[PDB]
Amino acid sequence: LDVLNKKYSLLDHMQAMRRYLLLGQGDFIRHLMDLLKPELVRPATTLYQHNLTGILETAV
Amino acid sequence: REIITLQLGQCGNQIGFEFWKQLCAEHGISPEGIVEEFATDRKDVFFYQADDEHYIPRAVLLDLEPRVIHSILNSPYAKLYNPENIYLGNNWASGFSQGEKIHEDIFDIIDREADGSDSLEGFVLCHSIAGGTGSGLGSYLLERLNDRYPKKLVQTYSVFPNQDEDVVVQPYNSLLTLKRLTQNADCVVVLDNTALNRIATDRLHIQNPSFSQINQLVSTIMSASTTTLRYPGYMNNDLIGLIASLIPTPRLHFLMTGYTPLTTDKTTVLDVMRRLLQPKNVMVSTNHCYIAILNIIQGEVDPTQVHKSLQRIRERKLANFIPWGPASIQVALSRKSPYLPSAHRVSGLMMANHTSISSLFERTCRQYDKLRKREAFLEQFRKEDMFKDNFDEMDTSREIVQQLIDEYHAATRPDYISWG
Amino acid sequence: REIITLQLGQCGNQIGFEFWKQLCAEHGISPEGIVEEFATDRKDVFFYQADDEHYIPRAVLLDLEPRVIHSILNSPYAKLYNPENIYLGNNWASGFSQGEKIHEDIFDIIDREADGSDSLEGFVLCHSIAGGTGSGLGSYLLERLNDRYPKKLVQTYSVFPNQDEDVVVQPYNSLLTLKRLTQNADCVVVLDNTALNRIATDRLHIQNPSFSQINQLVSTIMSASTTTLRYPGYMNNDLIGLIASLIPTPRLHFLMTGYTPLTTDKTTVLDVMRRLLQPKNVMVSTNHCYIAILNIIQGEVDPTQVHKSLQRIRERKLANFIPWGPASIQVALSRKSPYLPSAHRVSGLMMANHTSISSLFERTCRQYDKLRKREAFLEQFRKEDMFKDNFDEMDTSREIVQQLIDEYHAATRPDYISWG
Ligand SMILES: Nc1nc2c(ncn2[C@@H]2O[C@H](COP(=O)(O)OP(=O)(O)O)[C@@H](O)[C@H]2O)c(=O)[nH]1
Ligand SMILES: Nc1nc2c(ncn2[C@@H]2O[C@H](COP(=O)(O)OP(=O)(O)O)[C@@H](O)[C@H]2O)c(=O)[nH]1
Repeated sequence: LDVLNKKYSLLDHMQAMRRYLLLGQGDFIRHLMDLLKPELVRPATTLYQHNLTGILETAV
Repeated sequence: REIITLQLGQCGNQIGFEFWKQLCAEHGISPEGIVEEFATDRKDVFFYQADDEHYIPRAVLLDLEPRVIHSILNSPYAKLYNPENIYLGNNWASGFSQGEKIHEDIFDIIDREADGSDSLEGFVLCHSIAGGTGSGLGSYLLERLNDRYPKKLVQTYSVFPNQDEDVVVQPYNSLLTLKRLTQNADCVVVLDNTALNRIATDRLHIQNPSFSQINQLVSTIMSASTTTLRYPGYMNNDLIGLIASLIPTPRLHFLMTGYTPLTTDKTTVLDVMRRLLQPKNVMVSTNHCYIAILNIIQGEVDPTQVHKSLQRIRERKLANFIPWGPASIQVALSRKSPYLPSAHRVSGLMMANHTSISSLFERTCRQYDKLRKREAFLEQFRKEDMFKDNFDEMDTSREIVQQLIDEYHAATRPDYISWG
Repeated sequence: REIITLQLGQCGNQIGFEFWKQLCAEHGISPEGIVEEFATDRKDVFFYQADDEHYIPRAVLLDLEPRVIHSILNSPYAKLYNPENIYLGNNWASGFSQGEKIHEDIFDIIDREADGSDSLEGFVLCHSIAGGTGSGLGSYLLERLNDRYPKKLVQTYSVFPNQDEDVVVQPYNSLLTLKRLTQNADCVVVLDNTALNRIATDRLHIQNPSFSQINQLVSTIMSASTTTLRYPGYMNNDLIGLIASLIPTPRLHFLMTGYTPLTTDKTTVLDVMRRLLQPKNVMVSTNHCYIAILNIIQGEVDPTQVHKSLQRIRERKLANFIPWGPASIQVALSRKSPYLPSAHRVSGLMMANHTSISSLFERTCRQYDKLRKREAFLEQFRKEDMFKDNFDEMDTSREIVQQLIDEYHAATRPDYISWG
């Protein structure tokens, strides 16, 4: 347990697996939803992944 | 988006000066705006970020016939607020006319900040009602902002003035301000000089220096009303998201205040809630009922039991709310800040839409109606007569505010389902 | 390959004098052209390699009615530039006629150097528009060079003159220069006296001695525009390889300038790019849009972030363009030189094709159109009338520049696929 919690920070991840994935971050999740509105409102059968990976970076 | 606060008038400039100072110590900022060495908060909305961590508030300070704007300048915090944007009567008409000639340079100062920010979500005015220069100039600037930013929303920390009733034209000035406020303001938060003066007499022996001490009381409410935005979480992140619940129909938009530790200088959530609903904690002075209530708590609240707490308040039937449709009590929770003494860790404020505030509006309308018949103070000052020869904006204001007085009591009824 | 700079006219001779001096200190060269004890660069393109390391610039200095050509001679750098090639009105017609009688000896001086070089790549003119002697002589020499070197290209560091509008014939002189410049110059880099004067007022308090100080500003841009060529690396090694991207239509060949640290006296690439797109960093004074943008950075720049950096600016969109081209902003990188100060360890420049520059061309065309109707300054000097009795080259110039004004706005439109 010690090594797991300083060489791989097993705990700091659990704190950031809820903060970011489960929407607990709160602010990051509202500025992504604002910048992702024009792209998403378009049918995504025509969506490319290079523009999603690019816009999450702006949000973070 | 970042919030730009248009603090205006001597009284309004006094409560903006303090509100920014209150967030100076509360946040990691010194009197020169430098990041504090001793220092987890969302400072982006309220504080602009300079290259060398000079977090400068986006304050717009408007001075008219300035005296206390000069005292604001001779302060240790003069460097903290340096957007370098300050630009040079006791009548509502006298203030409105002065604002119209300088409207474009004050409006360019609004533009500069709007361009500088990544984005702009709302204009929060430290407005003074019947504020001599503060009213009239504030009503006019309220009208210009909505037209230029039709999508954007305007809030008003109106310090509605009640001093037991010196201004002999005070009712006339206030009457005009509300008409503009009732239709050209998205939200308004009401405060009362007498209600706070009564609180000052209650918590402390301070009576004669009521204005200086009460500034701290208005500030604690003001810092507190924004703490859920200034610090982050899963709900109520942005201003509008919060504004919607407090104002349920565009006409019905004035908000009452309350702080559980009025004597601010452990306590369970069940306790801090009950204390707030009591009226000694309230800072505002036929059946009557709230339209919707909200509460925010910042302290060592045990977050797990803020549900068990609500169930108890619901069964004691301590609150009545509205018969037309559904409304409910809403629990919200925040982090008190570190660094500053967290003594009385658990401190709670409430913002609520209450039909009682209609009574305060009717009292100035009562003074005005009595004053209108006498015509004791028509001013007839050439500015007043030349600006308003018909004197019919006062009557236009009287019907609008009467519609508002009527609309409130209609909310109390069972049929706001039909027209109000 | 090696480039020969035809610096001409008093104003043009002033900025060539400084540009060569700027590359004297920047490169390993002393005021006598000898290498120095203290001082990996492709010195060859810009400097002839003599036998005893006297690296003499291939400068062609043309003096007409000389005054500032005598001051250039009494300098410590007189020995540095010794190709021994200097040969002896304020009207465009007055300059063009004087050039025609001496055309063959000035043209033999061009030949001599051309014989000296292995392969001649381009003729870079330190041209002055409406430069009295500098314009007219410069237009004529512009016409001769293309005919003699049809394969070779000509660039122009045009210092387009804007001083808030003394020359009363300034618009007429400028009008004629552009017609020659639009059909007889493969590339042109535009600069503005007012734009730089505004920058001088911004960065410094200098106002009255605008010409002496602004010389340094024009120089920093000029040295910088060539730094990718002068130093080694696989970065746009040749001039022509770089020229193609910036100019995408035969007609639109005018290039705007900018410098991220106008106050050059760490910074990440993400920062130096955003700063540049802002309009204070720009040095030039219906929808409008760039046609294609390019940037070069010389300092301590990390390589991995550039892709992250390329993508960040795209999301911000600080640069708005919708051209008939599919052109993209392009990232380029170079080495800052040793010996000279490394202040602003990272420092950048941008060269871009922008339709806004059309507006500057139309303003002189506006002054001229107003002036043409009045015929206030037809000169009617016998030189002016005898050289131009019809006065129809001005009208030929007016239609050619109007075609250019039209072509630019056509570029803004969605169909420059069709004829301008
Ligand atoms: N809450 C609060 N209100 C104030 C203070 N000072 C003045 N006021 C209010 O300001 C109103 C009059 O504004 P005034 O001071 O005349 O503005 P002026 O015309 O610039 O002097 C009154 O209704 C007062 O209640 C203060 O320190 N605190
Ligand atoms: N950028 C810059 N432009 C200059 C300078 N000196 C003169 N000019 C420009 O040169 C033009 C006039 O050329 P002029 O000096 O009259 O040439 P002359 O006929 O040989 O005297 C004007 O448009 C000026 O803007 C200088 O030091 N710097």
